Amino acid sequence: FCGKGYHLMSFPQSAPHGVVFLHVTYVPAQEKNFTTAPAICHDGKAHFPREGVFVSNGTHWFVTQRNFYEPQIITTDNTFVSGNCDVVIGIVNNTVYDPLQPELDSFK
Amino acid sequence: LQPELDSFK
Amino acid sequence: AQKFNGLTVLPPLLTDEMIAQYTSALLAGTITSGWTFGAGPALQIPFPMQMAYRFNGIGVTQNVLYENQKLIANQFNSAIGKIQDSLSSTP
Ligand SMILES: *[C@@H]1O[C@H](CO)[C@@H](O[C@@H]2O[C@H](CO)[C@@H](O)[C@H](O)[C@H]2NC(C)=O)[C@H](O)[C@H]1NC(C)=O
Ligand SMILES: *[C@@H]1O[C@H](CO)[C@@H](O[C@@H]2O[C@H](CO)[C@@H](O)[C@H](O)[C@H]2NC(C)=O)[C@H](O)[C@H]1NC(C)=O
Ligand SMILES: *[C@@H]1O[C@H](CO)[C@@H](O)[C@H](O)[C@H]1NC(C)=O
Ligand SMILES: *[C@@H]1O[C@H](CO)[C@@H](O)[C@H](O)[C@H]1NC(C)=O
Repeated sequence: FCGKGYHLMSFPQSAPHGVVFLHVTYVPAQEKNFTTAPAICHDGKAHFPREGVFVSNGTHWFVTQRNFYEPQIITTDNTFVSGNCDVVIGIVNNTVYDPLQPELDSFK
Repeated sequence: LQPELDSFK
Repeated sequence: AQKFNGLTVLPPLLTDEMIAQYTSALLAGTITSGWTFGAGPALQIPFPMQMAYRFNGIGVTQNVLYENQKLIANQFNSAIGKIQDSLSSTP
């Protein structure tokens, strides 16, 4: 409706009996393919990320956002839990990292 | 946070 | 639909075959691209991944789909299957 793609905002300009529009528009470029999965099994429960998916760059399983290849480590703060490992299809085995246990154990 | 603080460490 | 007394019918400049091909291209792009073909270059997203996004777009999580995949597929195929009987039995 504004531009061709993902609109951001617009510039209005004048004509003698009309109007002309300018539309800054987000278009993706330089796309790559990866291996995706809907869920990750760890300790007998199904894990799902906060606002992304599970991706892997061939070996190591990552959490990235939808519109960019910005990977992150699978941790318990960007990933919530629902259900068990059985009822969901597409789930493979990996680990979800704990950001509290080294600070609990090796220091205090 | 309290069960792993108490029962494990 | 007659041709007499100075009135003359003109044929369509784009006939029905390329109209069917444009609608087929629309359905193919939306079955194997998501919304990405409607914005820029088409991107490869699976259809249960896309329907999980559209469930996430409507405000429910993934576990109403991935725990209910065969049920959603049964409801979807039964829902599209009664489209033909609704149009064929209603003039
Ligand atoms: C996939 O991503 C991983 C994680 O970044 C890459 O592994 C790194 O490889 C470099 C070079 O060997 C090492 O110095 C790093 O220590 C590795 N990271 C970790 C966390 O161990 C890997 O290279 C990427 N590509 C492939 C093909 O697996
Ligand atoms: C993911 O990991 C679990 C945990 O090890 C696997 O479950 C085991 O599968 C083997 C193969 O039949 C059994 O012998 C074990 O008894 C299972 N463990 C338990 C605790 O039941 C599971 O198979 C793995 N999934 C995949 C796809 O590799
Ligand atoms: C990306 O696609 C190529 C073929 O087009 C395939 O060989 C490769 O395995 C894919 N990448 C991943 C991570 O699966
Ligand atoms: C995806 O398709 C392949 C067939 O190439 C099949 O072996 C695999 O089980 C499928 N994965 C799921 C989660 O259904």
